[PDB]
Amino acid sequence: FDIAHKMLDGQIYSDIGSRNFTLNDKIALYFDDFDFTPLMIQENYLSTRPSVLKPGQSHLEAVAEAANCISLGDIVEKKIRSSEQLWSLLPLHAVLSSVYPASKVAGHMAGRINFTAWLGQNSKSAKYYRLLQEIHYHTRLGTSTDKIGLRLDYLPTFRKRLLDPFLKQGADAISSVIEVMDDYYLTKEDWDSIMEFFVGPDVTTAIIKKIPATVKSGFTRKYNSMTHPVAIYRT
Amino acid sequence: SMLEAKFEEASLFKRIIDGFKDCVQLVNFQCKEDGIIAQAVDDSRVLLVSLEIGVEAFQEYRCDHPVTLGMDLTSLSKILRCGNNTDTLTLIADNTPDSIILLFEDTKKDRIAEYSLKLMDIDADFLKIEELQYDSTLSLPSSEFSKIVRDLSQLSDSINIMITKETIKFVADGDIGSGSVIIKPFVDMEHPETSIKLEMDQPVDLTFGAKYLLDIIKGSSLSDRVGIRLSSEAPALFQFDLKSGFLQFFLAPKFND
Amino acid sequence: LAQQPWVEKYRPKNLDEVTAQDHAVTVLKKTLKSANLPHMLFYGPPGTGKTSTILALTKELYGPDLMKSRILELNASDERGISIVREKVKNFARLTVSKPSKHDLENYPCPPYKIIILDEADSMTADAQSALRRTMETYSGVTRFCLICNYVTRIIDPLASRCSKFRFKALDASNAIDRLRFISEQENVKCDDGVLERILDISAGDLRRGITLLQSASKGAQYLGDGKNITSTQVEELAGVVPHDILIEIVEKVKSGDFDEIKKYVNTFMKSGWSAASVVNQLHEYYITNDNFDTNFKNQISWLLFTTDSRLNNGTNEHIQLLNLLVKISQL
Amino acid sequence: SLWVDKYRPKSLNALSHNEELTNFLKSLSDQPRDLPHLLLYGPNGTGKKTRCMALLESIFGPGVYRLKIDVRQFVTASNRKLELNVVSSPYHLEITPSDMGNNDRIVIQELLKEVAQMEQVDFQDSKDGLAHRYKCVIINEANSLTKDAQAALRRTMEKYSKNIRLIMVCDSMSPIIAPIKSRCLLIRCPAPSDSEISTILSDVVTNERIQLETKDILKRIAQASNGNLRVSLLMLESMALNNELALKSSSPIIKPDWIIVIHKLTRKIVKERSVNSLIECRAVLYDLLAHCIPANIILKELTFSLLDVETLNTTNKSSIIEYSSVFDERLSLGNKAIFHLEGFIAKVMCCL
Amino acid sequence: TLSLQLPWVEKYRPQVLSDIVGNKETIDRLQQIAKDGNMPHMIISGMPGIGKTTSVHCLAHELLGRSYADGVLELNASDDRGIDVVRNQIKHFAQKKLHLPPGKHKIVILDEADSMTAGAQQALRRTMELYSNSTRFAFACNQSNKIIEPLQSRCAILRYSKLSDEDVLKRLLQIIKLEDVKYTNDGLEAIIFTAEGDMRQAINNLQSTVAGHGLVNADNVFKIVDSPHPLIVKKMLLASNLEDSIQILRTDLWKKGYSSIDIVTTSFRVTKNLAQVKESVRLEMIKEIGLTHMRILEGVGTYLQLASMLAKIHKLNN
Amino acid sequence: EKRSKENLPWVEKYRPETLDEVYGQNEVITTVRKFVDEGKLPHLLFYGPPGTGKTSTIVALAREIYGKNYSNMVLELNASDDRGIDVVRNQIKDFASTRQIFSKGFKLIILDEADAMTNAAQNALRRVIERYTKNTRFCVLANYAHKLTPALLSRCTRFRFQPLPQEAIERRIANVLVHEKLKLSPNAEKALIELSNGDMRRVLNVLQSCKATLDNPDEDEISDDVIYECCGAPRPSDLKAVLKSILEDDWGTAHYTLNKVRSAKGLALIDLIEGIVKILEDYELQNEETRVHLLTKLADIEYSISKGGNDQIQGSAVIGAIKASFENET
DNA sequence: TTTCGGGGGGGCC
DNA sequence: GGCCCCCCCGGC
Ligand SMILES: Nc1ncnc2c1ncn2[C@@H]1O[C@H](COP(=O)(O)OP(=O)(O)OP(O)(O)=S)[C@@H](O)[C@H]1O
Ligand SMILES: Nc1ncnc2c1ncn2[C@@H]1O[C@H](COP(=O)(O)OP(=O)(O)OP(O)(O)=S)[C@@H](O)[C@H]1O
Ligand SMILES: Nc1ncnc2c1ncn2[C@@H]1O[C@H](COP(=O)(O)OP(=O)(O)OP(O)(O)=S)[C@@H](O)[C@H]1O
Ligand SMILES: Nc1nc2c(ncn2[C@@H]2O[C@H](COP(=O)(O)OP(=O)(O)O)[C@@H](O)[C@H]2O)c(=O)[nH]1
Ligand SMILES: [Mg+2]
Ligand SMILES: [Mg+2]
Ligand SMILES: [Mg+2]
Repeated sequence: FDIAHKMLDGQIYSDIGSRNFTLNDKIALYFDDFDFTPLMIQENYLSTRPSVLKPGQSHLEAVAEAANCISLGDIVEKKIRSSEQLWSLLPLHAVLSSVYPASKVAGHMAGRINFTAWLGQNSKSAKYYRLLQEIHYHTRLGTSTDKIGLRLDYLPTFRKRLLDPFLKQGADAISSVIEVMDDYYLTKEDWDSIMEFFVGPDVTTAIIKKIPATVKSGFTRKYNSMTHPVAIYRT
Repeated sequence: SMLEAKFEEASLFKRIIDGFKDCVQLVNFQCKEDGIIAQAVDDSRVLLVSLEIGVEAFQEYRCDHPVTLGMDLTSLSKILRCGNNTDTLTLIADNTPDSIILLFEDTKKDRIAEYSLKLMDIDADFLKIEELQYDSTLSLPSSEFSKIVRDLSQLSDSINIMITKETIKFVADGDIGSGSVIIKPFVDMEHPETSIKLEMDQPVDLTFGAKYLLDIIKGSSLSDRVGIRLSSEAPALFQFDLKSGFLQFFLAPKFND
Repeated sequence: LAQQPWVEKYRPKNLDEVTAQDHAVTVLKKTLKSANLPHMLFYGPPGTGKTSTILALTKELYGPDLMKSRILELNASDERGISIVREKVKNFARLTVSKPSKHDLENYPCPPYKIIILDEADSMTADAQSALRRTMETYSGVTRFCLICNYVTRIIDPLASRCSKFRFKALDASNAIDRLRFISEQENVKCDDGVLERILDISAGDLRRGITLLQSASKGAQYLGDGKNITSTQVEELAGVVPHDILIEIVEKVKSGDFDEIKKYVNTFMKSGWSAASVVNQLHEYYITNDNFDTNFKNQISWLLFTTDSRLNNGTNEHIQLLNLLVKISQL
Repeated sequence: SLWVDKYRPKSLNALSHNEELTNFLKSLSDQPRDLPHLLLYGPNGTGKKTRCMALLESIFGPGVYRLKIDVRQFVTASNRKLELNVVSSPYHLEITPSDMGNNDRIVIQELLKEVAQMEQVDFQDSKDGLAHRYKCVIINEANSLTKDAQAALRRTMEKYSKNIRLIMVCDSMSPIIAPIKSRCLLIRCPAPSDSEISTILSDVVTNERIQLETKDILKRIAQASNGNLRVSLLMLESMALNNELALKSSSPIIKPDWIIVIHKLTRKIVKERSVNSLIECRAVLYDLLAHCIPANIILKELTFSLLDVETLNTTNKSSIIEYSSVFDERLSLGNKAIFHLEGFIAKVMCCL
Repeated sequence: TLSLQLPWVEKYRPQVLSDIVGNKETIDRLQQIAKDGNMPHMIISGMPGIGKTTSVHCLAHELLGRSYADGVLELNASDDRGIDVVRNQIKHFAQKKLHLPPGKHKIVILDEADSMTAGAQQALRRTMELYSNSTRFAFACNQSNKIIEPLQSRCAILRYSKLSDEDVLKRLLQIIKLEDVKYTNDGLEAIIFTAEGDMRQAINNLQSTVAGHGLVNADNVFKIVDSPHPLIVKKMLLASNLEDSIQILRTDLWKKGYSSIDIVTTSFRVTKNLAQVKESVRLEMIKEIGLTHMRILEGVGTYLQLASMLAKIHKLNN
Repeated sequence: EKRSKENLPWVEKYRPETLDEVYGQNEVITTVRKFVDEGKLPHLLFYGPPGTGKTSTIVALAREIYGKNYSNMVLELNASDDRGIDVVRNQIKDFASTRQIFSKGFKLIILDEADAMTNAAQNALRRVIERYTKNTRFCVLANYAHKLTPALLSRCTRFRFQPLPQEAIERRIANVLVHEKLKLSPNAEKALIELSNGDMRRVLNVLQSCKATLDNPDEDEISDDVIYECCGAPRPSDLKAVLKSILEDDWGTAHYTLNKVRSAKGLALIDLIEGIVKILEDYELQNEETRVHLLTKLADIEYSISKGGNDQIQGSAVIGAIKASFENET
């Protein structure tokens, strides 16, 4: 947080400030925490009122230039963490990921400095990708597609076949739904995972909560009262 | 074959190799009509090992022309472990060989195990570093030397040997403290195997690394006595005599400063 | 044999079966008598006969039996880290050469050294390459190294300095027609005049691709059961070359200059599966070799095509790149 | 079972579009003993995997369709344990190494080399008990393989061709390196035409007994799929379910949620151009990426939706397509896709 | 022919604190501490070839007199200094009993303490405190930031400055007087110019001269010594025209044998610290230099790439 | 080795054995000879580009100091041997702190290719070097000076190995020709020196390939043509013709000329680009932007070529870039 | 978070 | 004593 506050300050980037706080000092400030400075800069470079705008330039144009340099720094980072271990490029990354964009949007923070949100989002993405892989390999035998094709095309129709019936015919849907699951070696956990993927106008959280408790209890009882096949043995 | 040398019991060669496998990596054998002489230098160029197995140690030994064999002691030990400790061992080689053949034969049954070890292009000379006139030459049981080395090495990583008139002193100066062991020549007619002999020309004082002495003492399992020859400006000689040959460790003393 | 692809079945068995690499095969043959083979670094584009050349050299040097005891071949499928380089390669290079038999010495030259072939060496890390520098020089009297690569820039400068360089030229209709004609004759493939030349031109330096295309055409002709000569139209169809009608339609749409029409046409075109590289190559051929355009237009289109090809070489989306290139050309 | 999978053809004679490709595959299967390595490339959802399975069924017996899933274990240099789900049949094997990301290389060095370097026991249709045939390995999403993973295939194909034959399937050939493309027979798989899609949908409807007011319905569904047959079948099933197994002239075309989200994002970008708008766009992008929506798909759909706006001029469209090309290249060379997507959106906002 | 002469760097290594040149205030403080005693825990920081190890050794020797061999425990990067070593050997040394003059204590010298791991530094914390009445610690490092904050809190900071030209000239003149070495003023000026405040390099070059050619003059020094290539890179990057920059790059760097990677790294470092150019221009130049550096790392390291980098830099600086 | 030295490659067959056989480094050789002739041997560092004679020089110096048995009196380590922190702390320390086994004298440690060593090992080497300087001397050899730590450089006396001069290369070629019974034309020698770029390894390899190329080396003379076919390099006439066509002909003529020139001998585009760059760097361009555009575009094309791509498109890009850049001349 | 390689420090044996 | 495993940096 302190690094982000200091590096997103317009004073140091002015002629006098640059004379006192030099570029070497900025690179050292980056190196103080080289694993979190780029993420903090990327997170907090859109929430400032700049004081370094060039004559005729707007805030949006400076933001775009900073984003372009952030993308270039991301490419350099990918090169550093590779099969070649090109750590000698760490200083260049310092200029491409943190220093240059801040110098382009340096000013006064317009709000509270926020912690980087990329780590939680990445963890969520990894969890959802693992769930998608589980569903894909639980339904590979009956489907002709990849995981991406399964997510983008198959899952909506599976929702129409699996969740809509419960909302229309009440408990009577259970049997039918079970059949569909049996046709694709699907389990209750897979059912929930599939229901947890949709976004936008097709979010099922509220609808699923609105389902009657008795209907869900009967569905669970029917599922646990039968014998189901297994797609993969000893997962 | 060009070279055929039979060991009655494979344990003999296994023990001889076991005496210096922990201090060198690559060995060079050079077989002649008068036995097998081998040399090995350590990675630090501080210790040299010279073995001179004679022809009297083999059931039969035949060698037409001198033959050189560069080998790695790790692979040799690995293969020798394969053979049992109750079988005859034939070393076989041909003209300018590309491999050395170890043949384990068990006369009890009709089982024959042949192992071919690929040789290495090790080109080096021996230089016969056996400086003519040393300054002091002592001989004492290997057990006492091993005990002294093991006791003193626990104090310091360096051990100093002083040879004075009728006095041999081993000194170690470590962190927790220091330790000195003094032994004077003595003879027992009842049991001469335990006697200590010293022939002295000029006083000697030489320092050595404890690791190298700890490696060297492993040869006590081959001989009941050890001969230590010391001379200033020359490496120290530690000789263990065998049934027909011997094993010599030449250890360079540390610089004084 | 009859159960093997033609590319492997017509792999040069000896150094006399290499078609258009005489500038290096000559010195390689001379080494068979001189017995002073230097460290070699083969580099060139795909399908020029580098692996075949080294394998044939090994055939002619040691023979079928002594080969396995004198050759150490490692490729990208094998782990070649710094530890592997410092242990396995070093140990093999330190060994004495295997003993030749009386037959081997009576028939084959049997040079007094072994060979280590690091195929696809461009996939090795810089540290692993540096680990080989002194190994190559110290044991040059018992071992020789052959580094085979496609991108010579990926080999560190010291290694390239230590190795004698051999460039394998691209194989075209002027220097590889004889081998393709021989393969067709042995396989009894009846083709119209200029079909083999068209195949070699489409291959663009890759004789393996040409042989595969010839095999595909032969299979099609055999399955057709008409006893008719293979034509260039079928060869182009099997090679994924865009028909000239589609190309003239594309250039006409570009000449129109309307963004929406160009976008619609590209959307329809992308549904046929044509590769963007072929489209770019054919557009370059059509534009650069046309007298209807001025010098400035060609100057700009050359750079535009170069940029598009470089971007496509990085595994980018073909639809977006093709649309961008066509729009930019239309605005020239 | 969905209609998309319940009516998939299982033989080369059951294919119903691109008859020229069917004839080419039949010619290839006529003498399969010398079949070279194959690389099938074309648009998504056209039927490439179906054609590969049909070719395998033509080469071997109908038994290629008895698939079983097994788990293979791998160990990295750091001792980390990895698992790969392999689909196998008595005649062929299937792998998707990209599932392990940068570790896919290990597969090409451990699994494939294990299959090709050893013979296989075949106690059916054989007298001695040893297979007298080559093993066919199918690599799916071959365009997703790392460059070193692809390089690991070269000598494997060039050395053990007598025992292993590879049929790779990809959507684009640009990611494939030149040596691999040179080592394979390239097969282009054109997308089905609108008439063929309409015929397939009509057959499906007749089999399922779905009432249709007019056949033009199936035409519109064909146009909305942009040549994707899988999407066409799934959309037909969804519309039939949402219209009580009866499609009328007024039945809307159902689009998936992510497309609607991307269209809303495009509308927002067009309407508002500021840094606050960019912050909300970042939020939407994070939401899209967290739900297994690939970044490249997002970029392509966003670019085309922006270019399909009836308010922008030619200059705006040219700038948008140029930025899309540049940032697609950036994505291909980068790791954090959110950075490149945000940069592209910011540039588009600036140009507009 | 097999006997070696002691280098002047070791033959004239200062043995008393009065012979250390530069950092007059700190040396005076050390001398007064030696005169009185009660040495505190200290950390001496600086850059290579300034006299940190010499200062610590001289202080310890003068403080402990004949008891140097029993009251000084010296450990450097060539010795094992892990957590176990700190927890056993150093602890035992600190707990050791030894008789010393009234105001003297045992000394634990840790040369190049920066390389020490965090665990060992943490373990040293309470050891430096429980036994401060008999043992004191003197760390010597190049980068003070590598020493953890708790350790810095317990010690006195002694940051050394680079030796000025006057001090280097004084010590060099003393050495010349002792060795009776013929010299010229320009030769000494060139030696100082190449030294860059490093006394070790100055003495080494002075020995190489005389040993190589004899009389010390600019000609011989520059015959054996090379002007620091960073200055050449700075001149290349500050040329008014592209022609001059390319001429410098070719004649002075490429034809002299300098590698492309070295040239690009030096250009990056020099551009970082060009206080006479605006920050934005420097950042653009650094972006271009980074592009060229990545290209060179990929394997394409050629004169053409460096020429293109210079052309782009001149494009920016216009 | 195996058999006589005639089975070795020329790069290894002609390796300098003494210090008077090293050419092109007169200053360094004289300085080191004077140092060894008076016992004033400091910690040496040899910084230089590939194939300049650093390893040969240090081995010759070791042979001069010790003799034929130098291999038994020095500790030589390189990138092929592990040189971690443990190695420095045990093996190097033991070697430096111990007397010679075979014969008296000081200890020499040659860390060849030290630029590959890690920072930790170099840092550990500092006090090892500084403490045993009384009886041990360290020699370091490097091609990249940025990998060496500042302290290690401070502790070493630097010697720069320049790219080999023209005169030294000619003298070595004369010796090789005399020993091999070969004849070389003056233009052949000119081409060999030009393509060598100051590396003797390239000279020896190309000369061996030229000898192999000749059908009857006994009385055949090596000409520039032999070099050009052996190396596959473009002829100067070809480069001049291509540049002339690019500069004063239309696009069709330039394309035809480039294609014909390249297909005559199967020349590579990269060599042509290097040749044209060398030719143009001697031109007197009126406008600086012309040179700027030429350099930038040709560097971009070279980088693109380094990763494959389409050869025809790359050649057309070269032609168009040259034409556009020269348009600025006016 | 994170793709090798090197070093340390502990746990089985 | 030796493997075997896990954790942690990497620019100047
Ligand atoms: N000079 C050639 N002469 C005859 N056939 C060739 C020649 N070059 C390539 N081929 C043919 O193409 C096939 C493959 O040749 P390769 O030796 O594998 O080419 P390559 O250059 O080593 O491949 P790369 O660079 O690793 S992609 C051979 O089996 C031959 O059938
Ligand atoms: N102030 C000085 N006065 C006289 N000689 C000096 C001085 N500083 C360094 N030297 C000389 O350079 C040699 C080495 O000095 P050192 O004390 O080793 O430098 P250092 O700063 O401790 O090295 P580092 O920081 O571990 S790289 C000394 O033996 C002296 O001969
Ligand atoms: N000055 C030279 N005089 C004669 N031959 C040389 C000279 N320099 C290099 N060579 C020749 O090139 C071969 C290799 O020389 P090296 O000593 O290995 O060069 P190097 O600079 O040490 O290589 P690097 O920097 O580790 S890539 C020698 O066998 C010589 O035949
Ligand atoms: N009736 C019919 N359906 C096909 C045909 N080819 C593909 N399909 C259908 O289209 C769906 C998608 O095909 P698929 O091979 O998985 O697409 P791809 O792998 O992305 O190329 C499949 O579920 C098939 O049912 C065909 O020739 N005839
Ligand atoms: Mg190959
Ligand atoms: Mg110091
Ligand atoms: Mg060298």
